[PDB]
Amino acid sequence: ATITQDTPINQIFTDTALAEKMKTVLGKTNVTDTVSQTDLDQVTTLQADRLGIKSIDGVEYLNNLTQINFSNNQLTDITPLKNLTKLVDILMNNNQIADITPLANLTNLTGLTLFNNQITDIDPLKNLTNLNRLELSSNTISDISALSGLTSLQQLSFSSNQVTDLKPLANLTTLERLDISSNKVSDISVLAKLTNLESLIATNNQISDITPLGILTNLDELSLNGNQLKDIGTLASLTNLTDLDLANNQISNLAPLSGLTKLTELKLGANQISNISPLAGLTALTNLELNENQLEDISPISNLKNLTYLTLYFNNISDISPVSSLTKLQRLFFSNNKVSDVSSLANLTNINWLSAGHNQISDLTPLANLTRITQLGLNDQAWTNAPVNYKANVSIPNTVKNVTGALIAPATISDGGSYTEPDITWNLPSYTNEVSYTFSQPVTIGKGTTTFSGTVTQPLKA
Amino acid sequence: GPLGSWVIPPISCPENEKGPFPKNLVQIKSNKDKEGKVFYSITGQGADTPPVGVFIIERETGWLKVTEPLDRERIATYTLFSHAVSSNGNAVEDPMEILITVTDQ
Ligand SMILES: [Ca+2]
Ligand SMILES: [Cl-]
Repeated sequence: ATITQDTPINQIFTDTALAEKMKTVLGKTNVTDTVSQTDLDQVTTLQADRLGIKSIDGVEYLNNLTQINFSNNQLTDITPLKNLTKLVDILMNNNQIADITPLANLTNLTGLTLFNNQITDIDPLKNLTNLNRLELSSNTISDISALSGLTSLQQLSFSSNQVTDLKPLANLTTLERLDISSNKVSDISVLAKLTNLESLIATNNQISDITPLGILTNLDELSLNGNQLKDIGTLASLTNLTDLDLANNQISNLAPLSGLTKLTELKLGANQISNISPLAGLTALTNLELNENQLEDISPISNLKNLTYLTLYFNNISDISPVSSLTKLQRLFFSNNKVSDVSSLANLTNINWLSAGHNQISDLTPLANLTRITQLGLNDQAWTNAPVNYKANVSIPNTVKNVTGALIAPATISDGGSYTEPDITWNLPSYTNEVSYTFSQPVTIGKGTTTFSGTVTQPLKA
Repeated sequence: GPLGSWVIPPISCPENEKGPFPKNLVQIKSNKDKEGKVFYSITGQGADTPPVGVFIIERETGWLKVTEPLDRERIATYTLFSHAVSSNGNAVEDPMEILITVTDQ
């Protein structure tokens, strides 16, 4: 393709925004300035991302292009690329591309990026057999049969599509990094063939059987977050794992994890775990997530000295003290537990985020010196005091203490009760099984601000 | 402030990363998700203002992802804001400030 004679830039590149870009690339000072075919032939690369480009009409005259970036534009038609066979790499994610037929004869392509488009039919990719990187996330693809002959692929992603059948991956043994997240996958048997895999991301699918992973011993990163896992016996084989995400499944037995001592990050939130003894020897862990389980005894955590990030929220934990030795902790989340005594938290001197809402916390004084706090959560505590004798007039000490050591006055007191520091008093004409009070006090520790609030239940004993 | 019911791991991303893109950084969560489904979004420089869409979040899962290789000599830190909503329309959280640090290759 060649322009017949010298033509104004804005007659070649009809797109207002591409014209301006080409003016700069071609060294001219105005869009109406004329350019020759020899000027056009000098352009070998083009960075034209995020410019609000709606058409690449004109690009077919840029014969020598080897690399293009048109990502984050408003492209639909990519017809002008059809004959640009010197193209080695294309970045074209975040457009509105529906038809990739113009890519079919671009056989020197080694990298092709097309995520966030409107692509359904990937048949035009079938002869692009030099591809080593292919990215197809967030399209409407349901058939990956066109991938079957792409035998040089090392990196492949098609997350956020409508794919059920992985059989076309069978012969792509060069694969090292695969992402199949958010598809319709239940059967991962074909993956047993991809023995060079180092990373497999497969979150948000319908996987229950992970036996095909057994011989994928080169895996260092595995994500099976949001599936239907229970039996994780196979993972014992994966001795190279450093990063493992198994959150949102049905796992109870953690014994297969006990030998995975290379692990630095481990996510087990939202499962059926009651026993964390198998995690005791995983001392290289910096991140550990254990939220939304059925934990009470967290003592096996005390050994994990390298932890900087830990979640424990939504469990049945009364005793938080096994965290005391985790002196590198920077973020700790334990909302929705049964913790009253936070004396051990005084040891976590590098704590920055402390989320402790929905516990049984009455006294903030052990936290007074934690001045590296930037995020704090102390809302909606609730506890029941040891019963006191029901009397015509009952008096109890207020036990709610701010970080300063001072008592926090009740916000409300049930049954028309009153407060005279330090005592809450009720006049009770007849027998009642319980009385209660609430408190709500904004508080800052360091630079972390929260409302320290709760409901205190006082059973009355006859 | 305000922390609310957000659960956010610290976020760093090495510069000059290899694909495939987009790549998962961290999964963001609101405790409001066990009392109904939550839907996530992000704002800020690198998200909805220039450079747009360097970072994206998967609406239903909270997975925060990076879409291209980074360069510490261009942008070394990004400040993002996450948002959480139900089925519904509310707003089960106030926005959370999210720092992302670009680190060594
Ligand atoms: Ca959840
Ligand atoms: Cl989780």
